[PDB]
Amino acid sequence: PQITLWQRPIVTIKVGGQLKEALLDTGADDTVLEDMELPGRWKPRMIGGIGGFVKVRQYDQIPIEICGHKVIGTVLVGPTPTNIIGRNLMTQLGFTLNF
Amino acid sequence: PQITLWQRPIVTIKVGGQLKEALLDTGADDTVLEDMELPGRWKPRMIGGIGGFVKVRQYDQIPIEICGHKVIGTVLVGPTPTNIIGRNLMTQLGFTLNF
Ligand SMILES: CC(C)CN(C[C@@H](O)[C@H](Cc1ccccc1)NC(=O)O[C@H]1CO[C@H]2OCC[C@H]21)S(=O)(=O)c1ccc(N)cc1
Repeated sequence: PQITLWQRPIVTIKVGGQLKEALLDTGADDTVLEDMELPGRWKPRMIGGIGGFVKVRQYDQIPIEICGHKVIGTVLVGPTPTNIIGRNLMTQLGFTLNF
Repeated sequence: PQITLWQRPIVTIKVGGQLKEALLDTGADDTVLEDMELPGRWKPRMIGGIGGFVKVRQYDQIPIEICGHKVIGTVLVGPTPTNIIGRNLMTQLGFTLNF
């Protein structure tokens, strides 16, 4: 499908048995979700956003359902203005930018 | 053209007489560039993201060349860690996300 950008490109995700909304974010290398419970162990990760650097929780190999597709990969959990699906998972979906 | 997301989608822009590299950012509502001077009036603004908020100056109706194409719109200028082309300008090039 094709998604224009007059409004935020928000999609429904299913992660950790929870239905949420998230921003398709080509400016994000990594996927960052607001605080939630995920299984398994996490490791520390520091990410640099527009406001500076933040400690987040890195969970690896996490199943997420996005746009009718299952992806599996690294999900960072931490204080973010909004859930963001970064390039690590958008590539799993085969997203490209087109003009 | 079609731009991959395996790497950050960076493109060359021309703005304020100056050539720069910028991140195509579907996750960014507005275009924000690293501190520079732009002609005309501006209004102070705060934008929030991963690390918190940054204070920027908002210039309206600023001409920018992106991917060889001339567009106009709002440009926020401030202490962002990188130049970001937001949705407000990407729409004007008919940019879409496709999968
Ligand atoms: C958090 C989003 C809702 C908004 N951010 C846009 C987003 O694309 C930023 C854009 C961005 C890009 C680089 C540096 C700072 C901000 N990326 C980002 O925070 O990514 C972090 C998560 O993965 C990592 O990969 C890149 C940085 C890390 S934002 O930069 O804060 C932002 C907010 C408002 C406007 N107008 C413009 C930009």
